Amino acid sequence: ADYDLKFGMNNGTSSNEYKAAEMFAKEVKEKSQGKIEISLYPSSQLGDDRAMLKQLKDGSLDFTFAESARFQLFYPEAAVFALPYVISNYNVAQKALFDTEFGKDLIKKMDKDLGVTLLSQAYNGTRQTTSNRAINSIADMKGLKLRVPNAATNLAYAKYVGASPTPMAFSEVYLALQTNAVDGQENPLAAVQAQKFYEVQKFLAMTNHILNDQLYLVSNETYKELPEDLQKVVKDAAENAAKYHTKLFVDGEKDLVTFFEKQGVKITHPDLVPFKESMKPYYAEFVKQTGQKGESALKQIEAINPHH
Ligand SMILES: O=C(CO)N[C@H]1[C@H]([C@H](O)[C@H](O)CO)O[C@](O)(C(=O)O)C[C@@H]1O
Repeated sequence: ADYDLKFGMNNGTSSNEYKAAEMFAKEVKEKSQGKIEISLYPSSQLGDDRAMLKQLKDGSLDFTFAESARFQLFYPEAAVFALPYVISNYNVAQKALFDTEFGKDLIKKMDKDLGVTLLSQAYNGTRQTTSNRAINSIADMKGLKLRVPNAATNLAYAKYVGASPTPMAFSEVYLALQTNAVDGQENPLAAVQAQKFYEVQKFLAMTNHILNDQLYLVSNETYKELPEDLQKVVKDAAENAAKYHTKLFVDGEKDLVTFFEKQGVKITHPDLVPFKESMKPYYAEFVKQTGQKGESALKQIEAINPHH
């Protein structure tokens, strides 16, 4: 094609993210009259999200996904998006990114500093905790060998609830669980399904601890080369795909508990009051480390009403 573009993904081929990326690619090919073709590179074949964000920066990869919270790697205050239990729901995630001074500034910095244009935002689910033994209460977290991604907010979730975290890339998790090198992991329901973690985890606890969005990102080096009509094709396709993407997650949060029960998983509902209480010293540490910018981002987010 005139523009042979590439979309790198950490997710695998059986995921919502992949389905939405397929929709995006098909729409772009059609509405560009075949001038743009977007090939898909899932399963972290190009590296993880941190790696793929670097590839968009240097222009060697055209599209990828990232969470708003992942930008805490560059702007520590952006950890606010994944401080456990701070963002209430997707409604708050959307307004936090687009409708706060903090979020509007973050989007500008991603462009100026990091070489990426934000095309759209989707919902990527609320993280829950799977394990090889029941989590009936916060006590069951104590000493649980909990795999986390290489992200400070997930490490802190594990630490503060009393678990023993082991960081590793998404691709390594299934084997870690299978072999009982670790006892559990935490991810939205849809990822537990996509990765078949349910094959290797007998229990699922509704910890409801971190809310993931998902950003459709394009390399500035690629977006600038597209004539403006093709920029619009890409943007409009990203927005259409993000709505579809969110709906896949919303619907699965209704449908997946019955799916996991049919696969033999036992679902628990621990009292979340002590989970939330346990984060109070973490929020204090966040404010100490990130200073007024962090206090301000928290204030801006805590002001958002979660009811549509
Ligand atoms: O790579 C991306 C891009 O948004 N997100 C990944 C996501 C992300 O890297 C973490 O939430 C940290 O921001 O981590 C996981 O949930 C995981 O490793 O458990 C996989 C998910 O695909």
